[PDB]
Amino acid sequence: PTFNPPVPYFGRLQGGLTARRTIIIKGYVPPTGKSFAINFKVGSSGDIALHINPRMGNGTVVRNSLLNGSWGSEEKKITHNPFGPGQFFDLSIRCGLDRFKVYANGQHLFDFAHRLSAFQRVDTLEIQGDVTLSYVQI
Ligand SMILES: CC(=O)N[C@H]1[C@H](O[C@H]2[C@@H](O)[C@@H](CO)O[C@@H](O[C@H]3[C@H](O)[C@@H](O)[C@H](O)O[C@@H]3CO)[C@@H]2O)O[C@H](CO)[C@@H](O[C@@H]2O[C@H](CO)[C@H](O)[C@H](O)[C@H]2O)[C@@H]1O
Repeated sequence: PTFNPPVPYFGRLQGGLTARRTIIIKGYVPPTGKSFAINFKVGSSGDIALHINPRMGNGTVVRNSLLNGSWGSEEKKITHNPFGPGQFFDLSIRCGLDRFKVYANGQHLFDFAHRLSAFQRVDTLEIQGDVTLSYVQI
């Protein structure tokens, strides 16, 4: 469902991940949270075009890919951390031709260059771990 979906979340993106398709995720990080993940998955393989992994221990926003069975190299640079324990966040994820563009609370968070060139393979949005979702629009 769109409002208050429980975690873990499993959303079927109908007709694949489309260029210009925007995902909105509004949620809350618990005081006790250590980690949660948002994966843009291809179901057949289990490959992940984009794994976004906020980790509260170090306050990192980890981005990586799981392609051909292997983890790529991690991208971590941010200008802000919207995922502090006990915080609400509003994430807007846009799938561009060349990159994902992610904004948190209307402020740019990161861009992630496509590693899976064929982004249309992605038909699975997965959100899992220590996060409470108020709203997910796919
Ligand atoms: C053990 C574990 O946590 N496994 C998770 C897995 O996480 C890995 C992922 O976050 C990558 C991204 O780069 O980092 C891995 O940690 C690395 C450190 O970041 C790095 O500094 C160090 O040098 O090396 C570490 C090891 O590689 C981290 O382990 O993430 C995947 C994707 O979400 C998880 O798979 C999913 O698991 C859920 C249940 O939790 C479901 O079973 C799903 O089917 C599956 O996609 C995995 O559990």
